[PDB]
Amino acid sequence: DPVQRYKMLIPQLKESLQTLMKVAAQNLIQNTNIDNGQKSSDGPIQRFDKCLEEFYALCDQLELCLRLAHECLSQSCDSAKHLPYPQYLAVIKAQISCAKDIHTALLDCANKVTG
Amino acid sequence: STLVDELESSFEACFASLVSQDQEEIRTGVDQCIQKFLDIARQTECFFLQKRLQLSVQKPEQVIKEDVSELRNELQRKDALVQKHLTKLRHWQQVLEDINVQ
Amino acid sequence: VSVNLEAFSQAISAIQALRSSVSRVFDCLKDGMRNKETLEGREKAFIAHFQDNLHSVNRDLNELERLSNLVLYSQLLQAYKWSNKLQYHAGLASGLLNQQSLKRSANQLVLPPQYVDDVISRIDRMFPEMSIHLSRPNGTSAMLLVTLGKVLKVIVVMRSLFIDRTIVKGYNENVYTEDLDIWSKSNYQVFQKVTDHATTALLHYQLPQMPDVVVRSFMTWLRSYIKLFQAPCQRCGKFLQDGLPPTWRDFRTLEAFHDTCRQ
Amino acid sequence: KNKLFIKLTRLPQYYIVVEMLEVPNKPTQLSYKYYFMSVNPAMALLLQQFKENMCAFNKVLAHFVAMCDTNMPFVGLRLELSNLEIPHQGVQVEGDGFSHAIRLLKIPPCKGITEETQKALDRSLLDCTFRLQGRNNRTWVAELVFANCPLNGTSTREQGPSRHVYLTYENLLSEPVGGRKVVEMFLNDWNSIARLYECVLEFARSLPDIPAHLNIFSEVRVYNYRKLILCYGTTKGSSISIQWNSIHQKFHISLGTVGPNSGCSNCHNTILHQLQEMFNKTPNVVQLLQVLFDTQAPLNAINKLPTCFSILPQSSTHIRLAFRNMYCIDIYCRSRGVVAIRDGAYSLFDNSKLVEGFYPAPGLKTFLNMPGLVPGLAGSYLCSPLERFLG
Amino acid sequence: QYLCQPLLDAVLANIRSPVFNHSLYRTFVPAMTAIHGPPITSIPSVLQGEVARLDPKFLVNLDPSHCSNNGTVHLICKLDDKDLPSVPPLELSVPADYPAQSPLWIDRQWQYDANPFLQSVHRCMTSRLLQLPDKHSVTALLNTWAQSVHQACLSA
Amino acid sequence: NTASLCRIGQETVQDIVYRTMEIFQLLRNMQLGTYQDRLTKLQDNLRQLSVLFRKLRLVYDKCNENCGGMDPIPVEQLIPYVESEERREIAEVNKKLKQKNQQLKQIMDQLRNLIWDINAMLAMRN
Amino acid sequence: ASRIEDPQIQAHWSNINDVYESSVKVLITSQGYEQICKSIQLQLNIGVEQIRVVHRDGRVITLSYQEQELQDFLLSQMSQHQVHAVQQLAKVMGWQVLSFSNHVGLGPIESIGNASAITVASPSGDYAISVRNGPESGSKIMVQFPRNQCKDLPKSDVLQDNKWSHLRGPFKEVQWNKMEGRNFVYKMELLMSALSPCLL
Repeated sequence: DPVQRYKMLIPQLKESLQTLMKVAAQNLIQNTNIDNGQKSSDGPIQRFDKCLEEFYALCDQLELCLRLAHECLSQSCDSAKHLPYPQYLAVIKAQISCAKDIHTALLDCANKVTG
Repeated sequence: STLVDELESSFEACFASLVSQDQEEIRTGVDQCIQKFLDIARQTECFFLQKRLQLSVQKPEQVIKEDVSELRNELQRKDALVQKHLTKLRHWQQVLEDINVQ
Repeated sequence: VSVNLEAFSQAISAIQALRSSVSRVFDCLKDGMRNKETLEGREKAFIAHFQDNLHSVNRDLNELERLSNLVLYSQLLQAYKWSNKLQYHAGLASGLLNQQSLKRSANQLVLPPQYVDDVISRIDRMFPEMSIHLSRPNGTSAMLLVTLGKVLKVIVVMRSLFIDRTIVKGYNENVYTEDLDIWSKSNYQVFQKVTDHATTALLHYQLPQMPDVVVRSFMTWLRSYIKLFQAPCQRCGKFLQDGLPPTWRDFRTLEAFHDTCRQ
Repeated sequence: KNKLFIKLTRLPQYYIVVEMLEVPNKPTQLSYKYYFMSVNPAMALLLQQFKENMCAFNKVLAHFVAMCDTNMPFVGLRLELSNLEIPHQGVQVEGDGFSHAIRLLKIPPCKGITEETQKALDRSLLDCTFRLQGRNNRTWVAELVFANCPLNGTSTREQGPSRHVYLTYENLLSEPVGGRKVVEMFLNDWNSIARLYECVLEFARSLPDIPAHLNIFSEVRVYNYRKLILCYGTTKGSSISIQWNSIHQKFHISLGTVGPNSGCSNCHNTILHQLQEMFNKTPNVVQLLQVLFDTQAPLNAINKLPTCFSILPQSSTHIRLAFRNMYCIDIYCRSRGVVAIRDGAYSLFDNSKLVEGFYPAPGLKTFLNMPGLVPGLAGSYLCSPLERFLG
Repeated sequence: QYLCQPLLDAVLANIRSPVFNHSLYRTFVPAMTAIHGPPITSIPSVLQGEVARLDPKFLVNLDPSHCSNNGTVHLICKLDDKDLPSVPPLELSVPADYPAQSPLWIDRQWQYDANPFLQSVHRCMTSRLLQLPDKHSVTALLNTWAQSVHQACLSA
Repeated sequence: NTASLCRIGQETVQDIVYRTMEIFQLLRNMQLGTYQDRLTKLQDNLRQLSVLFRKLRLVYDKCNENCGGMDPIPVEQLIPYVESEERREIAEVNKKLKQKNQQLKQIMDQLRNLIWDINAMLAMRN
Repeated sequence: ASRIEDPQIQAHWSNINDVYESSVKVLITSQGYEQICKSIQLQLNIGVEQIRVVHRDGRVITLSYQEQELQDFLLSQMSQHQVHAVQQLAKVMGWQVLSFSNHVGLGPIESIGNASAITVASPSGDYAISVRNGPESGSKIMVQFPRNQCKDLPKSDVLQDNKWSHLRGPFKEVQWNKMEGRNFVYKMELLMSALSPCLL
């Protein structure tokens, strides 16, 4: 699904870049033709601004999908790294809490000795 | 001002990252704090060496007392070592005298 | 898997690069040409910068397409993150601080044989290619016969949990297998040079207090002599004189080297 | 026919030839003649003879061998310096008797650096002494000594106007000691030093006129001529580092936390890429201090959110916060301590929903904490802290 | 090339238009500033260095005696060493643009004559200048002068 | 007296960095009985480290407050360039240690000869 | 060991020997700095007719039954350990090592061993030290004082600026005799502290 979505958006991102480049070229040519002496049709034109925001929207959607997948994969690998299941989670949380107590003790002592 | 205070603050700062309520950040942080701690430690060592040089060049008698104490300690250590060696030698002499028999 | 994690992290940067590169093309165009002191220079500078910006957008888009192919409860995750952070931080700190030690002096053996046996067994557990045979023909001083493939037969002479003498021999050669041939030569010049380099490594790997990492590093450096007769001089060709590839493997860098070339 | 060929293993292709001749008057003595041979089926190139200056050591032989092994590596470096049009003095005996050194006079000025900065650099480079050291005699060190340092640091670097920087180069095992890569890397480091001297000169010129908040907010800490470590924060905890990477030809900033009061990070690691690009487009450090001072307070609040909430880093001062999969909000930081929040998924143009969609049901909560999606603003950095948990 | 080309074509059309920037400016100002937001928040030095980095044996100084300050820089330095010295002035004319046109020593044979040692030092130092490589420096001339004097000492 | 207090201050500042290094190594080896031992070791290290701070501080105060009459000469004016009963006690101790070292050298020579003889015999017996 | 006492000497004979072989472990440390001064160590192999030396730097030398050869070799090794001591001290102190040559060829033609060479700079710029020890002529140390500090160097009119008055200049020599400490490393450390910041 996260890999699948990344595949789905990539053709769209290429399409959005193509339109944004083409629309920019049409707008610049019309503006140069109006600024210099050169007749040009009013036409549909299509605004450059609308295309540039669309490209940014697709970029955010892709980054959000990848960031979630990376976070989910990182959490899974860490979970694997660390008889009944309730006692299992109990001893895990107990080890983590005792490590945190050691942390707090070292911190408070090293901060009370000086500074 | 009291380089002791500055070295204490650097030793606190070397712990100021973990003791609080990816890899590149901790990397550069430990680089900076460790190098600062090393520089200030080498500076305090330099100050102590300067004080030693001054006291030795202007008051060369306490160094002589230090040499006397060190030589006496060396002699005592040598005597203790030779005593232990003699004890082991006498033990092994008795052990060998026990054997060799028929 | 870890390879997937890296591909996702690389891809996240590639999306950020594509967005930044597209913004750069438009942002630079808005500023437009600069005077540049010359007509030819100004035209060239604008074209060069625009083309570099346009190419960067193409390169960044291509990477994203290629990267597609490759790929009470919160406190627990907080503890996991802090454990990883402390591990990395303390590792880096210990490395940086033991690399530069200000200790200048010490003044301000007896060892159990079973402990040495356990250490040797632990070292033999790793490095499955190497096989170490413990034996004590003369006193508590242990003598180790270390077979490395069909390549080497090293004779380490422990006096304690300490390395004193090493004489490597060939696989086809006879160590006499019995009362151990401690004093002999390999009859081949290559293995004699390897004995010299092993004594050099012994004199090099000398930790003051801990007597285990020294033997660990010695066995690891010996294991590098399994690609002997098969690896280049990284400065010379396969047979620099006629000694083989690497009589020498750099300490801290298990690379082959001829003694005549350097190192 | 009675001669010995002493090859130099460190520097190859160089062979000393020691020939022995019978002396006529004494039938129990010998004479030694030493020649300097060189090789390219071995082909000799040139031959020259040094003739001037227990009894089995032959002191002069070992002396000549050591002299050759110490001097010959400098010849290749001299040739490489001459081939790249770098004016350099010849190999000279240093004042401490035993030595060899190649003191450069002028460096090729630069590429891509303004003329006035080139002048400021060329009038501050006092010496560029190169020396050889290291086992096997293949490490080079250049000691540059600059004068009139622009700005000092908190460390003990406020001494006399003479800053000494040592640049070390160790070529690979192949590519012999005298080669092109050493001087190429040296020129690359010089170019990076110049591109950094640009920004340090700008900052030194802007130091007298400061908006008077960044002066207490930020402080310079070290200046090693290849890195800029500025430190900011209320307690001077956070630190930013400026450096020019010649490999990518772009400025590389590195952020860290050095101070006995801070969070778990520099708190600016979520805007690192946009700050990189920002400093790459316009190389000015006062703008960096200003945007950091403006964006630190909202970042300290937006970093503590539970990680549900997802932080999408958009362009600078436009950090995006999103819900599990159906809500969004835009953070627009501005000067004078104000943040403008938006509806998020809403579009700044024709009223259609984005890919995420799902228009935020409330939005008036943000109003009482500070269509109808135009602009919610005027939060004075305290709403930015409470509205987090409130929303 | 691909996917960008018309933009490229467009700007390659419209260079050397005087109104150019403005057209670009217009069509690119609002959207960007809407999306990204508001904008941003006597003696040459090489000779001086060469002098500063000499061996304390030499005591180089300027030359106000001859016609100078119009062409090259003339120097009478010294020889202050335990080994006996050749005539001290060795007037050296370092031309402008130092990293080229290697400096030339203005010969003064009359003082180096009338003495065998001075004739020998002159001969050997001249030969050593002949063997010197092209584009030599001032330090090179000073060092070869010193070593030529030393050769004359060891020969006689 | 003061010249030995300065050496004490030197050894304290040379040992504090080693103590911090040992603390770093202990925090590194602390992966997640043995936890109690690691904790008490870290606490003892911290206590001894604070004691070392106090010792170096007090010796600093001592060497700073001492400032004996014989220090008018600033540094760099002391290096020598080109251009009673204590000595008798030193000589007596030197003669004594020389005699003791000669005797110890004789003992070591005899021990080396013994070991070499035993090794040669036990090697040739095979 | 009895005659030469300045650097150090050590020997640890092996436990098991043979009828045609033996081995020792020679170490050349300093009196006070045992830790840092651990760069030169030897492992002699006393054969039936030849003594084989394996140095820590990967150098194997086959000596003879002659007594002098060994004495000259050990003297040269002590001379080299003397400069290695200064190198290792400049590492700990932070004195940037400007140059280091294990077998220098410039100077007087030396005795049995080739001379060594080192040159380090003070951490705060201006000051610098240089050391040249040899088996015959050794302990030739000279400090590099900065310009505008000796006040005895002849000035030049070509120098018209004050920026050039900061470079390390007159190269003054120091007498190693009539000094403090007891070992070469003690005197080197005292000289380094003398040329330090004097923060006091």
